[PDB]
Amino acid sequence: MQIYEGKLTAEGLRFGIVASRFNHALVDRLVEGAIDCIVRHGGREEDITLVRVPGSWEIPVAAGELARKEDIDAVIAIGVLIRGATPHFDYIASEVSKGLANLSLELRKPITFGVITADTLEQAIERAGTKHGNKGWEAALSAIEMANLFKSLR
Amino acid sequence: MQIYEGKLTAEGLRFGIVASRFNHALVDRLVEGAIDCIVRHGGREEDITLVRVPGSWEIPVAAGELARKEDIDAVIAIGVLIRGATPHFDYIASEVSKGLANLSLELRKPITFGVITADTLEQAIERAGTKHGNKGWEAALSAIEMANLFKSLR
Amino acid sequence: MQIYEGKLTAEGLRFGIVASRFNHALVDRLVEGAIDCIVRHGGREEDITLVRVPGSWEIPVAAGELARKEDIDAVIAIGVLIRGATPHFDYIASEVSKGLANLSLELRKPITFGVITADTLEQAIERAGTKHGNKGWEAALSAIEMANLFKSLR
Amino acid sequence: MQIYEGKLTAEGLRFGIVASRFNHALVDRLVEGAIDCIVRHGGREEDITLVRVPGSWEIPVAAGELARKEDIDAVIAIGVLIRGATPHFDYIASEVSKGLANLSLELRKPITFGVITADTLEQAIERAGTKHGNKGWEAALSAIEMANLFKSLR
Amino acid sequence: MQIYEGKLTAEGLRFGIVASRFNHALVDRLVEGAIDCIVRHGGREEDITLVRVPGSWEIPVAAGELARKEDIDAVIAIGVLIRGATPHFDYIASEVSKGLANLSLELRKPITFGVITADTLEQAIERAGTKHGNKGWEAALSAIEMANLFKSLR
Amino acid sequence: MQIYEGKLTAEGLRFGIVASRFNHALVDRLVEGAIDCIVRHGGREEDITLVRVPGSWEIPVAAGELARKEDIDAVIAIGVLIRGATPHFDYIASEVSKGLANLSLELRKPITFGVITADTLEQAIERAGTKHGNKGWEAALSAIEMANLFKSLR
Amino acid sequence: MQIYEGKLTAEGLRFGIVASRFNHALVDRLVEGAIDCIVRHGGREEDITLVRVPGSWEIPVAAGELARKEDIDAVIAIGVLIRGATPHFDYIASEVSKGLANLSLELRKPITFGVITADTLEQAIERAGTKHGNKGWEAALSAIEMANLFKSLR
Repeated sequence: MQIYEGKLTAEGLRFGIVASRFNHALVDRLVEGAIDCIVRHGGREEDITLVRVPGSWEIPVAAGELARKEDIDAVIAIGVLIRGATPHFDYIASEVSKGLANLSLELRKPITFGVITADTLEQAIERAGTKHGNKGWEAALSAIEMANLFKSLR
Repeated sequence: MQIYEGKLTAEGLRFGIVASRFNHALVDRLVEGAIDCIVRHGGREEDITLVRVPGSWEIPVAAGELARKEDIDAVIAIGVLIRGATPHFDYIASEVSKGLANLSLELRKPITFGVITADTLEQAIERAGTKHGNKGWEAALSAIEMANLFKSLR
Repeated sequence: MQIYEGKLTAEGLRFGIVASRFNHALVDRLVEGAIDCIVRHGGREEDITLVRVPGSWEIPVAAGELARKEDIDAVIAIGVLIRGATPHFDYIASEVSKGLANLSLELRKPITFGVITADTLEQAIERAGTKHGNKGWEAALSAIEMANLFKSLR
Repeated sequence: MQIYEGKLTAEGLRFGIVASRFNHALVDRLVEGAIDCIVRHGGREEDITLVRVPGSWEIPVAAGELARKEDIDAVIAIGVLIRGATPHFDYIASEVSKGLANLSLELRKPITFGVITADTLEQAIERAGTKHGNKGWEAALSAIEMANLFKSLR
Repeated sequence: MQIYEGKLTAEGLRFGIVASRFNHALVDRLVEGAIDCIVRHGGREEDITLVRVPGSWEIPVAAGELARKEDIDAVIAIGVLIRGATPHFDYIASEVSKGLANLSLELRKPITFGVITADTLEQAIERAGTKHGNKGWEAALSAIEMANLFKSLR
Repeated sequence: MQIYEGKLTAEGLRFGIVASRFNHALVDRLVEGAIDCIVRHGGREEDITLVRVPGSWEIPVAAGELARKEDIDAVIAIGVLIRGATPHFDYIASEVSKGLANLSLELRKPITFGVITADTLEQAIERAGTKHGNKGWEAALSAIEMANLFKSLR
Repeated sequence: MQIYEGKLTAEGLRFGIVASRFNHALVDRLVEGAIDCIVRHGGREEDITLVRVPGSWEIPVAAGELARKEDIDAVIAIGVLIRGATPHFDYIASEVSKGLANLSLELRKPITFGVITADTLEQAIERAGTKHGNKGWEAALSAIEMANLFKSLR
């Protein structure tokens, strides 16, 4: 039984982060979480590319441009979506998730999902560096593990 | 840490706008908002292409033709969908959003989402130049920022 | 401003684990979580000492014997306590936590708290490798960070 | 991975038992359970020291005198506390458990907890040789395992 | 099976009593009970030392001074605490019991608990020489038995 | 009547801060509050030592190491605890507070309590730089006053 | 980015305090709070001018006379208003606040607002040196910071 798995060392890995600007008060907590995870697992702060896009709808196209780069090992997508009073939330969330998944399959590169989809502001706050943890940290950890796994699988 | 972001200057950028004719009383408010945003951020009114399509279902194909043009930096899609008494609203909205997202990923060009999806006429009016702002203005601002970002990323 | 913090590399660190036997169906999930964390952060499986004690009441004395060893950098305490029908749960939990804290202060060595205190079996299952994570993994991560921090602070 | 654990053989081990006199109708069932466990696991009835104290408040000081003896491998504390109509139960139970835990940490010797803390007489009867087992038997089993474990760890 | 136990003869034993002054109408009934028990079990009224302290908070320090005396075989602590309208009762009771227990363990001398902790004046009266007995008598009996037990154990 | 009191000048005082990483979105607001208080009362930013520990359970041992340093005048402990669904909150909070108090008494050095213990996320947010103030600022002010008081009392 | 801010040192600053006589039982607590703040932040008790006016309606005119003095750096207004049974409270409070604000703008000198406006006596007591703090202390702290800020801005 051949077993493949990824270690949690970030030595020599290069990451891209695409972060939205809407709900920036929570998005920047998520971004700090992701960067802290990368640095404290042994990565270098100079191996991180950060792209800021105006809203969550624009994440897939910028992520596609970042992932088409040769010197990027994994891409981390970060955003916050909070349901309002219309179905706008439903359509935006479905499009963002579908776009990211299709892009990852097409380019054969890891793209981790770090987007919060909350019904209320209280849930959104809970998941951005509060009692339920930090989604940016989780997404960065997943990206590190997948980059190492793909390196060993290649 | 390399950081990329877009400025909010519209100097020398060329935009396309695809606007639907259905619910024209609100659509033309959205269109005026978008054009005003472009002009007052320093763009030229002669660098704007406007395509009118009969309904919101037809937005993706016209937007595809506009985005395949070489001299268009970003495309702004504008329409109004109001839920009626049948599931027709659900299927139209899902198809429009999916089509726009897939087109943007395929052509690697920014296509901003300026379509209102409202349950009631009151919500639709609120979002078209009333207490909750103007969605056309927001879509134009997003298009300006993404055009500048893609210019700097290229 | 001098800033001290611990990295998340487990290279060259030696750990002790004290695990109770009561509720072993959940305790062994917690133990597997802790060992997996240590190994995948770069530690060696031969640098791990495992002590099994009959119940959670006996954790502090065994942990004291383990922490008095010269070649142990941090100790991880693991157990599961589920409230029954008497105040027995209250007194056991208070004694275990107080004993571990006093021992850590006396010996000036990190002793991380990986004991689940649940009101119901459902909560206990949720916290032992289910939707709310794995407490053993969290305790091991804390032990790694504190061992590195104490190394840098010394 | 070095693994330490205790066997369940009582050959050559010497035990002390401290038993309270209050609620003697249940305490003597607990004592019979403990002695039967020790004897049927291969111990000798002549290697057992039994101290009787008037009440549960007095268990820690007598247990301390017993555990300071050189030829005692583990001490088993046995008593029954049943909640009455005042907070007296709360303070007695907290003091007894805290005293036993501190004594065990100070002397570095196993002291197992065999004290029943019940809200009602029915629960107390259930736990003293009835449908829920015998707490004295459980405490003796824990003492045997810890004595063997400490022997192997030394 | 070596068996140790204390007889109920008070011949040649010297006792100290620490009694609080607050709630003196019940405290002096408790004191009379304790002294009567000692005398009618064969002790001498000249072998009794009585210390009066202003309140129940001060019992542990005076009891410590009494128990550090060489010619005192056991110390009896006596007081009455009745819950009022604030948490003051909770903190006083917890401190008194903890102090007495720690002192007894440190000095290796019997200190019996004869403090009434009642929710209502009716319970306090019941336990001070009324239908539920006399707590001072019970504490003195415990002290006699422990003094004899420690003599035989030495 | 000799009267001793501390001034609120931080000139020439050296402080240590121990801050937990859990709930970092609120902890870093508390840390900014404490540092701002120290600096604007006339202290130097180079006289501040900052230690980061993984969780609130680990605060006492790191605080002990910091307070055993000769050139530290006071230590400020900072963390956030929010009640969840289990008694875990109760035991963690009791251990942290008891450990800090015992450490301060043993080392005869001021250790101020800046840990938020909240039932809900709303209370926690209120006490971390919102309508009810900033607990880090309060803890730093207390540390300054006690350092000056101990200087004058020595 | 030029940044201006005030320190919290009161060295060499001269303050005026205008205090009303009505509700003097709470007003004198507020006054003691303000004076204590000034003195313990390094000010001199001889640099404080205190004016007593009969009621809160008279605060603005006396404050105007104090602030027209050349050797006064900031003025602290202190009073207590408690709603009665008529709209008298509404008109008095509106006039006092408006007068103080207009005076501060006209004279270009800091005048801090230390007047309690409470619906009930319980709220008034809470805000005058009880669980919610002391408003006089807060007003004095604000005056110190603004005096330093205006000094640095000049």
